[PDB]
Amino acid sequence: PDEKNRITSYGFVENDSDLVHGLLEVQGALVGTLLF
Amino acid sequence: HEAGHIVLAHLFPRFDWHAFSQLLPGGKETAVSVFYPREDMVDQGYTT
Amino acid sequence: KMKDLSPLMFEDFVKPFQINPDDEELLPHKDRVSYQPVDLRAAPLHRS
Amino acid sequence: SYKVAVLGAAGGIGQPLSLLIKMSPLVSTLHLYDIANVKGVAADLSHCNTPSQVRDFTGPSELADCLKDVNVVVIPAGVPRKPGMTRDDLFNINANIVKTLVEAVAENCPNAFIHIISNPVNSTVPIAAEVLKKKGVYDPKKLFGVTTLDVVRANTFVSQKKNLKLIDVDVPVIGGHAGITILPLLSKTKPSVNFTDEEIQELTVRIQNAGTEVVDAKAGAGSATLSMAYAAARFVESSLRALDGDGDVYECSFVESTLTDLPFFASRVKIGKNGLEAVIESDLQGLTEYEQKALEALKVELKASIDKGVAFANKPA
Amino acid sequence: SYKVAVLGAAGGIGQPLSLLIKMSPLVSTLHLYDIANVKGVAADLSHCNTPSQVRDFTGPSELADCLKDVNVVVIPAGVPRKPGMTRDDLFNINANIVKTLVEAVAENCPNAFIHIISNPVNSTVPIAAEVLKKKGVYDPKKLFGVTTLDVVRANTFVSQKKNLKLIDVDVPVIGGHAGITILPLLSKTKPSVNFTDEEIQELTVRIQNAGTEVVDAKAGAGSATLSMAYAAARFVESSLRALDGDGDVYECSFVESTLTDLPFFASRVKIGKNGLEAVIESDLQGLTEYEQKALEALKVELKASIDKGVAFANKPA
Amino acid sequence: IDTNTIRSALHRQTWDLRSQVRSVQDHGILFYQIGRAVAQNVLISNCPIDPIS
Amino acid sequence: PMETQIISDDTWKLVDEIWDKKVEEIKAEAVIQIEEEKKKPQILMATHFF
Amino acid sequence: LSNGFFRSNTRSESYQYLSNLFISNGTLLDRMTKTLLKKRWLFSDEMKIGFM
Repeated sequence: PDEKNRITSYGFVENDSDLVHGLLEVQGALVGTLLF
Repeated sequence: HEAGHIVLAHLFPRFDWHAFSQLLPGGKETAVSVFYPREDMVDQGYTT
Repeated sequence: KMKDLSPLMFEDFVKPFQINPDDEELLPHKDRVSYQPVDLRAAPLHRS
Repeated sequence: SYKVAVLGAAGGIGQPLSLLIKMSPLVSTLHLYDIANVKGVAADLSHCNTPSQVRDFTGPSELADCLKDVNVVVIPAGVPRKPGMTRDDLFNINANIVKTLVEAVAENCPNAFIHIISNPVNSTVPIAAEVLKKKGVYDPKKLFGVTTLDVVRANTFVSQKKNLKLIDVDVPVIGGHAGITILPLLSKTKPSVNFTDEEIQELTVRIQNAGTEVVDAKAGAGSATLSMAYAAARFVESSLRALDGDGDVYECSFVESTLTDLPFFASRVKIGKNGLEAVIESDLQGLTEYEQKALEALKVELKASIDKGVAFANKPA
Repeated sequence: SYKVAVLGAAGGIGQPLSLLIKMSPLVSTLHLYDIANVKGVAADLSHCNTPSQVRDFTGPSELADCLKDVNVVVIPAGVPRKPGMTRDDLFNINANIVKTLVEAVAENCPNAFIHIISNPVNSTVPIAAEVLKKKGVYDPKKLFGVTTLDVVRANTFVSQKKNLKLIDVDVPVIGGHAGITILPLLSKTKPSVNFTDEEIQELTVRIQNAGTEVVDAKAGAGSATLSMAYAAARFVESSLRALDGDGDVYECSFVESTLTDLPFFASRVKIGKNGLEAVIESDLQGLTEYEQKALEALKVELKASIDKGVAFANKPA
Repeated sequence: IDTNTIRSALHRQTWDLRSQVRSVQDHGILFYQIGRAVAQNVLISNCPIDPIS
Repeated sequence: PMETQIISDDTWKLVDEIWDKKVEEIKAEAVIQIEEEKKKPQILMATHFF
Repeated sequence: LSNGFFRSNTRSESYQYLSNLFISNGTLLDRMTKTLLKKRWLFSDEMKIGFM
């Protein structure tokens, strides 16, 4: 579809996005082998 | 303006219910339609 | 009024994608996710 | 802010190579030079709105003024394949051209990066080494053999077969740059993918005979002139990055190294400001039986090629 | 992720233009086409480790399969300059070739961007327009004339003269792409720099005669083959960015515009998703008396060229 | 006390009784929950899994 | 593009090992989960006296 | 903010690995979705049973 069947702005996807963003920020701010 | 709104509302298989449409409501130089979304969309709790 | 006018009907936009409740079948994928990573940056300029 | 001199920039490979060198953010001045038809190439490249200056020199008379302040010497001069003519006469003409060019470089600029392109480079890099030795200015750390075409072809074939992303794929290649001597290290390919035996066999023969495939696909119209320019431009930009002081200039070149009994060998090297800084020692061990027997097969042919080159470079005048 | 088809990618301009198109980060499929010697070009370009795939089609029989799903059509076809050959027979050969190619693209893919490179493009764009009109598939917003080379030459000469840093220097160019009709707008050059009288005179004559300087510098070896490929690649990249949805795609092209009485005119345009979106109307107001009488002088010459083009394009079969 | 008694006791504390019951009319958020639960099961072997409905 | 490869091809092997380990444990524990034969109290633990 | 193009590609590789792992074991989620459509409520013991 032309993206016609997505489920924008509902419950758990926002929490998942916030959790991933927070995890990424925590990982990046504390970098001061695992990572290339 | 109102006729175009009504036409593009009623050109669709599953748009909201068109209650009515009034030109110059109470002397104001404007116009208004009333559309009531279907109950399934309310029960869904999200938008597509 | 448009019942006997036969307008050009729009396609349905909000028809729900649904799974058969008990039809045992491997429903397919394309084979991927559709997300594209955000990487837009021009090449560095000359005289370096 | 470096200076690059292409020796033979009016032939087949020379014009696209100059076109690619001009448009790089590292080159600022460039001497085109060939025995003929170098005025038009410089006139054509003088209109592009890139700040890399273009000057050109015609004939051996101005070759003395061509190699002043030069940091990188590019030598793509050499006649392409012609009808009715064999390996021996091409060896002689290309060898004579590279003798004159490296002798001009040794007379003018001993301290410039030397890139030898003319074919066969397996027996041509030793010629350049010998004619640099004869003047007492031989620097083994500043003389390379452009062998990036095998790496590019290996990456292309591997990413086409295994269906991987083309930028991420890089395949180590050792040996030389003539047919059988090119051994791709398919067991050391990143990203990690498992290969079969038939796939490795077909990839190896395709990599070894891709140049033959192109020269028969052209129906005798010459050799590879766009992929050769691509690989030469990649190696030139890598060498220019090495001159910048960049600490991860890793390439695959045919240089005088002591990994095996052969004096010259193509492998992964790490280039620095002064030229060769290290040679990657992780490539020659860890091989399977396939790469082992392929290496011991190509060793004698590479030795014969290097002996032919060093013997032809030492003939009396 | 777009498809580009080069019609005539085995001539002088075609091979460097195809090589530059291959290195673009937006091309995903490339359809080379020429009457002969296109297998070798595809063999050369099939080994580069770039995810833009390369396919070639030989002969007008397979030209019908060349134009499937093609978004941008590039036409650099046309024989270079030959000794003993006058203007009219050259125009006949190039015009017949472009007429057959425009008939082919009209039959196969009428919703693709059309770029005309064959010289003179002043009398060739009307030929393509009339041929597209004859099939009822003409779109005036999706047919361009490549005159970017004049802009590049103007920028290079102005940055060389005024000692400005060449990256920011852009000079508007109006008229066409043949000699006197090219008028650089030196009074609207950014960055803002003050010019004298004789400097403007010599810069204008140099910009107008840089093409003939190129063709006499080569001593009859052809025309510009690296700068023309540069300008064509720049315009192709800009058109591909226009298809990508960028809202600041501004170029200088020879298109059908009504800013003057002339149907076709080279000026600054803004390209969108559906082709031409806007024409910069402010280019013709604000000129001094020099540019005014230059436009008055070039109008009749451009009108004659366009009339000759339309006259040839409607000749009976 | 068997497994079922503990499960029914846990279900009665972290679940809210509700009238005018309606289920999901678009299958496709079901796959989201299924994938997240499978990933949370196999990968993070020290975290709970709330029931899917 | 400016983006070269990221975290590894080695920690992907680590997470694949974790996935495979948990998958085999689940597969094993879904078959041999219940084998109970008897539970007799040892109210005569003889090693204490005899 | 020179730190916006790094997280995106990391999530891209995470999505690619998740896609590659889910594609091979697609039958597990397919039968499991059929089960969830069949019986309305669902627990982790049913996870471990239906992993086959």
